[PDB]
Amino acid sequence: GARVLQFTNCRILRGGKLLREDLWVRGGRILDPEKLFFEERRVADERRDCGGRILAPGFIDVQINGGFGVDFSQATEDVGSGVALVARRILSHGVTSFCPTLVTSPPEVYHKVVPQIPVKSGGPHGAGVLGLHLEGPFISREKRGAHPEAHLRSFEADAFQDLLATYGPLDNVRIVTLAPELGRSHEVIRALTARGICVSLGHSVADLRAAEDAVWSGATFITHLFNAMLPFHHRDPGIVGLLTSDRLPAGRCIFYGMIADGTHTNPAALRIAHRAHPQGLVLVTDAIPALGLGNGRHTLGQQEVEVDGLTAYVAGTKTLSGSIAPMDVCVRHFLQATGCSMESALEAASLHPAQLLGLEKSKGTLDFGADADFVVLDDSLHVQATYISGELVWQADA
Amino acid sequence: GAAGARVLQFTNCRILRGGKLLREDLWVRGGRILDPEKLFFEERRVADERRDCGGRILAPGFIDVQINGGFGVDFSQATEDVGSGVALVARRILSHGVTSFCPTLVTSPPEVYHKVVPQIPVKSGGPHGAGVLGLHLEGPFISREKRGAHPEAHLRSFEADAFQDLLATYGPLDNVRIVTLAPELGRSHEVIRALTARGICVSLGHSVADLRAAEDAVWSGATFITHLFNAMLPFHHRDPGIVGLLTSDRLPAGRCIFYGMIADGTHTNPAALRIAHRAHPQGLVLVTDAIPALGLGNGRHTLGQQEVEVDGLTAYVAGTKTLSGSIAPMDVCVRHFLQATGCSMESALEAASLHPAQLLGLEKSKGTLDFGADADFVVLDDSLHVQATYISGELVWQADA
Ligand SMILES: N[C@@H]1[C@@H](O)[C@H](O)[C@@H](COP(=O)(O)O)O[C@@H]1O
Ligand SMILES: N[C@@H]1[C@@H](O)[C@H](O)[C@@H](COP(=O)(O)O)O[C@@H]1O
Ligand SMILES: [Zn+2]
Ligand SMILES: [Zn+2]
Repeated sequence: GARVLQFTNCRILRGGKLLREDLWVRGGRILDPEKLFFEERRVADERRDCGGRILAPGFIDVQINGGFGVDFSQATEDVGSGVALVARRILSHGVTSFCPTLVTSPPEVYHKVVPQIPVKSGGPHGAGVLGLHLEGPFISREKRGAHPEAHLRSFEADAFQDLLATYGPLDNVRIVTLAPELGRSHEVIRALTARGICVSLGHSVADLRAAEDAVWSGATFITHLFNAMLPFHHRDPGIVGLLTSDRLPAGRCIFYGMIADGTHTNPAALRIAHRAHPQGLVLVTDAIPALGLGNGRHTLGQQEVEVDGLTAYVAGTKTLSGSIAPMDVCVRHFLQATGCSMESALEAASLHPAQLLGLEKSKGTLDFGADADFVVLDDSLHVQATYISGELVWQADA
Repeated sequence: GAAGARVLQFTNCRILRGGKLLREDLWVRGGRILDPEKLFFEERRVADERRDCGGRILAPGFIDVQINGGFGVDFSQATEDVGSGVALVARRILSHGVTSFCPTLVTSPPEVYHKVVPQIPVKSGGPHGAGVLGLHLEGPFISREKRGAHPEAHLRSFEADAFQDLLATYGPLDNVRIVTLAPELGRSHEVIRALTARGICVSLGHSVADLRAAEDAVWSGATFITHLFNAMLPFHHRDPGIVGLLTSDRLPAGRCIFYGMIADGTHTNPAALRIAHRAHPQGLVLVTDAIPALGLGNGRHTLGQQEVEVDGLTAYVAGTKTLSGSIAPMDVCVRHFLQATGCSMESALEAASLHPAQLLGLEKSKGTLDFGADADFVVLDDSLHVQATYISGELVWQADA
C-alpha cells in the first residue's frame, strides 16, 4: 500500500481542463508532487505510460435500479450477492461509485432489503456503494410512471414517522426521491436533510413555487428531469423552471439528473438544460434489471418489464420503465447530442454527482488528497481501463 | 456632400458599440456615424457642433417588427385614410425609442389586404415618425389549432395553387417585408421559396408543426419565429416542436435563426425568457405585438375582424381568456426583459435593435452605432428610460423633463 505510483504520458481532467500532467498515487489517494518531492523522494516505485490517453475521475451513478438480471427491489435470499454482481459489472462502464436504487415497494420489502445494502468502499470486487437511493413510494399518483399504484403512500398521517415505518431504519439511505406537493412534505424534507439524506424532487405534479419551497426546505436534487413530471409551459414552468430560478438560497446549485440514453429525452432536451444550467447536470443511467441482457421480459420491483429493441416498457403499456444504457454510453451520447466539451461530459458523470453528495474532496475529482478512482479513456470517451484506489480493476479486451 | 455637411459630436456619453458600453463620443455627418480618427486624418476636421449628453447612454434606435397598431389605430382596417393612422403610430412610438417598425396586419378578408397593403409603403424615418420598413402580414396562412386570436372564419390554405393563392389573397406584395405562416400547411415549401425570392422574410408561427417540419422550412428559406411559445405547440422532451429550432444543429451553417418574444410580463413568465435567452441569445428579437388599444388603458377595441377587451393589464379576445396581444411599449419590453432575465443592459438593447436589424439584413445601416450606419439612436438613463430619440442625427423626440 505504501508504493508510489506515477502515471505518465497522460492528459488528466483537473479544474475543468485536460492537462498534460502526471498523476501520482499512494495508499489509494492522489498526491501533490511538489509536496512528495520535498518531504520524501522524487522517484516513483512504478511508472505507467498511458499512451497519451485521458485520465478522468471515475463515474458516479446515483440512480440505478439493478442490472444484468439483478433487481435491487426484490427481497431475495442473497441480496448482497446481487449488489456485488452489479457493482463488479459496472466497472466496465467506467463506474467506480453508485447508489443502488429501490423503487416503490411494500414496506416489508424495504425492511428486508435496506439493512442488507450498507455503504462499502470500492475495490476489485466492484464499484463502491455510497448508500441507497429510495425512489418512492411518497410520490404522485398522476406521475407514478412505472411505479405500482398499489404501493404509493402519502405523508399526511404523521409525516416523518410514516416514512420511518415504511422504510425502516435509514442508516443505509443516502437519497430519497419524493413529490413535494404531498401534504406535510416540508416536515419530511427537513427531517431527512437533518439526518444527512439528500432529498430529490421527482414523480411529481408540483409547480415551480412548490418546487422552490421544497428547495428552501432542504431539497438539492431533481430526479431524471423531464421524465415523470409536468412539462415546461411558458406560463407554468414547473420543476424545469428550477434550472433558471433566482429564488433559491443564495449560492445553491440545484442538481438534476438526466437520462442520456437516446430514448428518454431527445437532443433538444439535453441541449436546453445544459445551456440553461450546465453546473447542475448529473448523468444517471436509471438502469433497469434488464441492462446487459438484450430483449425479453424481466422484473422491476413489483412490476414486470418488456424489453424489445433498445426500449424497456412496462408490459402491456408504452410507459418507459427505465434505461438499458450503460453510463459510458450515456456519457458519449450526452457529448454527441449537446456538442459540449469532453470536460463537460466527464464532469456531468462524476464531479457533479460528487458535489451533489458532498463528496467532492474524496470522489469525482483528480485533486490532491482525493481517492485515486479514475478511468482511462481514448479521445472518443471509450473506457480502456478502470482504477479504484490506484489499483487496476478493469481493462478492455483490446 | 461630405465637404459641405456639418460634423456633429455627442460628448459625455456611453455608447453601445460592439456589445459593450464605451465611454466614447458619437460623431455624425450627413445623418450617418463617422470615424473621428479618420476624419481628422483625411480632412483635419473636428466637430462643427458639440452636444453634451450628461453622462447618459446612447444606443441604436429600437426596431419593432410586430406591431398591429396603437393609440386607437388598427392597421388591419380599410379606413378612409390608412396612411394617417400609420403616421400617427409612427410619430408616437418615437417616445418609446422606436425609430423603425413593420406595421403588422392580422388575418383579414382579401378585400382588406387589397385596399390597405398598397397604402403602406416603405418610408424613411424623420421628425414625422419612425421609419416604415415594410409590412408584416401575420396570417391568414396559419393553423386553425393554433390560430390564437386570429378569427377562424378568415384562415386560408395553400393547397390549391400555392403562391398564386397567396398573391390573390394579399394582392401585390411590393410593400411587404415579412410573412408569418404555418409550415405544416401543404405546399408551404413552394411558397417559402417564392416569398424569399422576392426578398420577403418568412416567419414561422401559429403552427402545430413539429421540429423536423420547422427545420425543413428553414432549409427552404424561413429565418424568423413569430412570438416564441405563443400560438405553437409547447416543448416536449421527445417532441421539441418549433422551440427546438433554438437548439437545432441541422440548420444551414453560419446562418442565425431569429425569434420574437413578447417581454411584457403577461405573455410569458421569466423562466421562458431566461431559457430562450440562455439557449440562443443571438436570435432573440423583442417585439411588442402591440394591439390598437396600446396607450388607451382598459376598454373595448378592435384587432382586425375581432373585438378585444382590455381589463387589468391584459388584452383578451372579447368573451374569451385568449390573449390578443400586448399593451406594452417597446421601451417597457426592454426594461422587463432586462429585469426578468438578469441579462446585461447591452443584451437587452441588442434584442430590441441589433437583432431585428440583422434579421432584416439592415445591420450595415440600422441597429448599430458602427461607422457608416444611420444615426438613429436613443438617449437612455441608467434604468433604460428613453429621454430623447434621434433619427438621421436629428432630434425627433425629447422627454418633458
Ligand atoms: N424511471 C422513469 C419512469 O418512471 C418513467 O415512466 C419513464 C418515462 O417518463 P416520461 O414518459 O414522463 O418521459 O422515465 C424513466 O424511465
Ligand atoms: N398575438 C398572440 C395571440 O394570437 C395569442 O393568442 C397569444 C397567446 O398565445 P398562447 O396562449 O399560446 O401563449 O399570444 C399573442 O398575444
Ligand atoms: Zn423515476
Ligand atoms: Zn400572432
